[PDB]
Amino acid sequence: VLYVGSKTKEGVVHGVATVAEKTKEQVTNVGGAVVTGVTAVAQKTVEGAGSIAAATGFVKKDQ
Amino acid sequence: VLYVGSKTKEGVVHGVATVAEKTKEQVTNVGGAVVTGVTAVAQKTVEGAGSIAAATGFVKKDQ
Amino acid sequence: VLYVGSKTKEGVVHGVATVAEKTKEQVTNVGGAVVTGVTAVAQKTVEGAGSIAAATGFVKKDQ
Amino acid sequence: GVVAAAEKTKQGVAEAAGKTKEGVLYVGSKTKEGVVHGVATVAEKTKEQVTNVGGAVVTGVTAVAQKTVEGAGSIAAATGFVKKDQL
Amino acid sequence: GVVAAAEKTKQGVAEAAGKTKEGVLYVGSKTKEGVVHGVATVAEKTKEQVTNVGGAVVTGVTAVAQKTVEGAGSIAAATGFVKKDQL
Amino acid sequence: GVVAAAEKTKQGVAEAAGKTKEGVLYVGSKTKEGVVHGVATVAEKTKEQVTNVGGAVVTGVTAVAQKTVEGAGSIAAATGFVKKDQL
Repeated sequence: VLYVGSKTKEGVVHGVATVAEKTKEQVTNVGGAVVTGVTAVAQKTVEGAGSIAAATGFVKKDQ
Repeated sequence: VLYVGSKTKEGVVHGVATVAEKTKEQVTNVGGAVVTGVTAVAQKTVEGAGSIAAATGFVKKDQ
Repeated sequence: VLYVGSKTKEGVVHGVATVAEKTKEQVTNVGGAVVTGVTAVAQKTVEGAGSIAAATGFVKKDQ
Repeated sequence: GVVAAAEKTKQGVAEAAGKTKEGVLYVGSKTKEGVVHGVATVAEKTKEQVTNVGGAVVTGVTAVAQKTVEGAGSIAAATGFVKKDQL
Repeated sequence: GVVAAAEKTKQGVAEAAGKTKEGVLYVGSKTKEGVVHGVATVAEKTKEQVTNVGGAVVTGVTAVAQKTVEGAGSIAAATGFVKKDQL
Repeated sequence: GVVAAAEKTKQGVAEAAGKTKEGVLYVGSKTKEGVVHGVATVAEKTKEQVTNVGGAVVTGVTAVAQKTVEGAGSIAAATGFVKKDQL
């Protein structure tokens, strides 16, 4: 009834670093899903029935 | 009735780092899902019946 | 009725680091699911009947 | 000088005035490499007397900071030095 | 100075300037390399009396911080040095 | 000077200026490599007298920080040195 929010976080992704000092990487993906980078994904819903926040690097072949 | 939310976190991801000095990596993915990068995902779902949050590096082949 | 929350945490992931000096790695995934990196997934759900938070590096082949 | 309050209120919230650091802060190298800190003399009711008839007198607040000197026989910090070589 | 109160109210909650570090802080090298630190002087009722007929007198607070010197027979810190070699 | 309270309330909450560190703090090398710390001096009611003829008198508080010297027969710290070699 008397709501006082102050710096309240709801669905927050923060401070997501990566450091790659002299990193060698080779990818030869053929027909699939490959993720090697940083994915920082935050979400918030109201009346969000059946909601997903990440679908990183996946292969969907539903029949 | 008298609610004071102060600095309250609810579905929060933070401070997710990676350091990769001298790293060598090879990925030869064929038809699948490969994940190496840092994934940081938060979600605050209201009225979210049946809510996924991550789907990182998987293979869905239902029927 | 008289509720004050100060710096609370409901569904929080924080401080997740990896350090990989001199690290060599190979992944030869063929039709599967290889997760090798950081994941950090937090969730707070209200009225979320049947809520999943991680789907990391698996294979779903339901029939 | 900071101040915060909440007066004649039904449901009050004061505040910090304090630092937060919520995010990346890459530093390549946060190096001090020969520094000094803090030395500050506060003099009060002093009665110094100096009588020099051909030398050297200093009444400072000494502090030296260097990184590199070069050269044969060089001298870097010489507080109270008297160099009188016969040749 | 920091203040944060709550007065003449009906409900209250206050903060206080507390630091928070909620995130990533990479540092490559947080090095101190010859750092004299923490000294601080207060002089009161000083009664210096100096009489010099060809020397050196210092009344600081000697605090040296270096990293590198170069040269044959070099000298780095020389508080109270007399240097009178005969050739 | 930090103060943070709460008075005349139905339910009182008060923070207290406390540090938090909730996250990654990578440091590659948090090294001191020859530093000075914690030394401090305050002078009071001193009665220094000097009668110098060609010497050296320092009335500091010595504190040397240093990393590297080289050269043939070098000298690094020389508090109270009388270098008068004959040749």
